[PDB]
Amino acid sequence: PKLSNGELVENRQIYFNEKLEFTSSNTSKATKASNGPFNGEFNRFLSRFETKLTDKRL
Amino acid sequence: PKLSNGELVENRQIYFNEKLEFTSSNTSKATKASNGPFNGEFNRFLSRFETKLTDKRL
Amino acid sequence: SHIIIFDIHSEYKSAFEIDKNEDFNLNYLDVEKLKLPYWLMNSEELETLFIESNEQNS
Repeated sequence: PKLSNGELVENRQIYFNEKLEFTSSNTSKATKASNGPFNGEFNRFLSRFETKLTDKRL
Repeated sequence: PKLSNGELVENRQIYFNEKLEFTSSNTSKATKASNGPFNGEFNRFLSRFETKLTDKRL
Repeated sequence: SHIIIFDIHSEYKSAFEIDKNEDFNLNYLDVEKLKLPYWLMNSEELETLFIESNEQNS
């Protein structure tokens, strides 16, 4: 996985340290990348998780 | 099948030796890849399988 | 004697509370601030707490 600045993710555990911004998928070799199977798939789950974290009853 | 590092699965027998991680699908012919016939559609069965395997009362 | 009561109408509280001079301690617990850890949950409990049945990519 490639970040926005071009950093290659050697270990995914670094995702726990902070939120990482990835590069845009493209076909040209200058910025060649491809969206993963989980990319743009659980946005509703992310919103629900954020709502749960900000609840005032749990 | 293609490995994460680009190696191709010459023989499926290696699946029995150890677990392997595969790269994501891409459209360009340089690193072309695609999802399998059954990709990412049954893994809760794997979850209950692992739960059964790790039980110590059986 | 050891009894646990899972009451939901909270009717029985007055039936199990006498004067404090009789040395009859009670363990009336308010679950609003019972501090149940969320790291004691298993697969199904966690996925029910966070994920909902609306999503089809569970």
